[PDB]
Amino acid sequence: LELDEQQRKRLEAFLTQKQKVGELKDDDFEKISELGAGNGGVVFKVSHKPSGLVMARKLIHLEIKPAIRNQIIRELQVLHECNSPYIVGFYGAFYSDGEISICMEHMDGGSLDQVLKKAGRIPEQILGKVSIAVIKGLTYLREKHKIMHRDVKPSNILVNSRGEIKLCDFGVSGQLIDSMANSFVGTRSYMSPERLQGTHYSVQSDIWSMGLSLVEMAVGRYPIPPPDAKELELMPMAIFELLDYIVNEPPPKLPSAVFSLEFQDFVNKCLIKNPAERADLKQLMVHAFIKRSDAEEVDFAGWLCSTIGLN
Amino acid sequence: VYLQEWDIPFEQVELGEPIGQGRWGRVHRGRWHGEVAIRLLEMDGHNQDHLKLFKKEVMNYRQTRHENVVLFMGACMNPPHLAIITSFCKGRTLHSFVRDPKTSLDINKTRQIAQEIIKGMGYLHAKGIVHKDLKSKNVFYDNGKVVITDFGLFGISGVVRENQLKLSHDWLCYLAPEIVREMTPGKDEDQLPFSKAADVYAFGTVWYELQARDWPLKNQAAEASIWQIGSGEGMKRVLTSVSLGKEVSEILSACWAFDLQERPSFSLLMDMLEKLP
Ligand SMILES: Nc1ncnc2c1ncn2[C@@H]1O[C@H](COP(=O)(O)OP(=O)(O)NP(=O)(O)O)[C@@H](O)[C@H]1O
Ligand SMILES: Nc1ncnc2c1ncn2[C@@H]1O[C@H](COP(=O)(O)OP(=O)(O)NP(=O)(O)O)[C@@H](O)[C@H]1O
Ligand SMILES: [Mg+2]
Ligand SMILES: [Mg+2]
Repeated sequence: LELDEQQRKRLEAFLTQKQKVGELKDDDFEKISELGAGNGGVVFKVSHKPSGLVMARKLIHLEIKPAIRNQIIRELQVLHECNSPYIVGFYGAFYSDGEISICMEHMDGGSLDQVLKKAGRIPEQILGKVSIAVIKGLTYLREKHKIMHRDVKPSNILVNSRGEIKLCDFGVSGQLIDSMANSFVGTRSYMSPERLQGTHYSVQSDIWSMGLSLVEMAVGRYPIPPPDAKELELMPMAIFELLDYIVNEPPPKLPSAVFSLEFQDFVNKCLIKNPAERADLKQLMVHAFIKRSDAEEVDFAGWLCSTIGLN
Repeated sequence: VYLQEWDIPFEQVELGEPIGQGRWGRVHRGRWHGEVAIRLLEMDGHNQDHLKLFKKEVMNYRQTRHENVVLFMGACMNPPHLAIITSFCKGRTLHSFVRDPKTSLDINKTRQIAQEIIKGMGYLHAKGIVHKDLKSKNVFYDNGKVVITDFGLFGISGVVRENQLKLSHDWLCYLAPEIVREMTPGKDEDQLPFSKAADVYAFGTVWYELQARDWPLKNQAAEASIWQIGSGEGMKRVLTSVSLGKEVSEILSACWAFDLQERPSFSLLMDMLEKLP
């Protein structure tokens, strides 16, 4: 799995720090400030009292029949087996007050959506590295536990000042998906055209989501409908016409003047409507853009902390 | 409404155990001596236009009485607190009834239950009341008898959030394409285009449930359902995928018709259900 030693020693450090904090319950924790809210939940920076560590706690509020509530908690505990340098450090899952809480790593810089609004645009040099991180996370996930992510978007890519990139909120539990997560629709859509028409989808849908996300971060704007010609130089629609656009119109593409062929082609291959012809992860891993950025020399942590103002 | 303005003689009615929450207040069981269902609402709006429409619809419901429509009994409003009192329905929801192993539906029973529902909706339409929420969970079946509940209720504007949406799947299956196209965060349910035609589309979905004892679309991300419903594609593919009988399927294709104007009236639907096996 090409597991670096640097990586295995901060993986070891947090699995053994994992049993040092032990077990879990509500009043062990204490608030700090508002990290945010979405898809039926709020997550807050927390301090655990037995162990001075600061964590991030995800509370979502679900009054339903308790049988499926416990099926959810037991399906969610598999997060304990999921451990890679590219998937958020998971610590524990518990039921309390009919409010499921997930305790995870705190990520200093938040989500690439958050990163993006202050940063305005994300350079190409760096989007190379985040792309490698995402394909690694998705392959790790597909090979090791045989799952797919089902919810890839910039607000689910998390960054820290130590310079790592990892994915949060992947679809680990089927019950929680069918009973809560499915019912939400936001103001934007990252869903593939084959998921929207309800066929069987695969990790291909995730390739599509990642491609749309890379466009959004590269140009600073949610990419569909495509920016108008004058709006492009500077750099009101309901949800159904968005979905109908996604299914019945050409996909976004990066502007041809600004980014290399390798990047334009990477995203063009992620955004092919037919999932059979869309690149899979094996193919994306050996793509020109990837071979370039993997062998490049970027100091990520520096860009991040001078982007947002950390240390 | 101080409840003494209604034709049901009432000295006192007592709250009993609750039996479910929802977007429109909390529903308790109660004793008027007869059992009743009591729905508790609270009015955020506090603007007297909302209470004016509430008064309008509640005295409109007074004028109804029909053996397939739940009996509307009373409503009182001590704003912001309001209460709607209807007759309590013994028996099981048609929803949980078709989904029972032990239950035995057949080419006759389905048509009979459907004709009951059609008579009820036809009454409601004659008096110019649109249900706006016909679905399998709002029809009750006790031995022979079939009763429609929870009608007219979507027209009111009490406390129900964020600027996203949360849409149950069971509900969206009953929604016609006109409606789901207009859904978008920050849009309230009251602004949606419910109608008589949308009601017959929802009847189409309840008939499909009578045939197949399940949803026509398997649980999935709500954005997917919105596209498939509002494109008309999803309903064409369901009519393709596993079929029922030709005369049976004709009623489904009529009720689910993409263009709302080509949908049949409930009076006509009675006839269509008559000329069957
Ligand atoms: N471990 C974490 N560390 C720091 N910020 C986090 C963490 N997890 C989530 N967040 C932030 O929480 C906010 C919303 O999270 P979330 O509940 O995932 O909503 P969402 O991403 O917009 N939709 P969804 O992920 O599908 O539930 C975002 O601003 C994230 O940056
Ligand atoms: N007349 C009635 N007799 C018996 N049960 C009733 C009656 N009216 C409502 N109920 C019950 O009240 C409960 C909640 O109804 P309701 O608040 O309308 O929620 P819902 O239909 O499940 N979805 P929603 O309409 O959004 O709230 C359900 O268990 C119904 O069966
Ligand atoms: Mg997230
Ligand atoms: Mg109801």
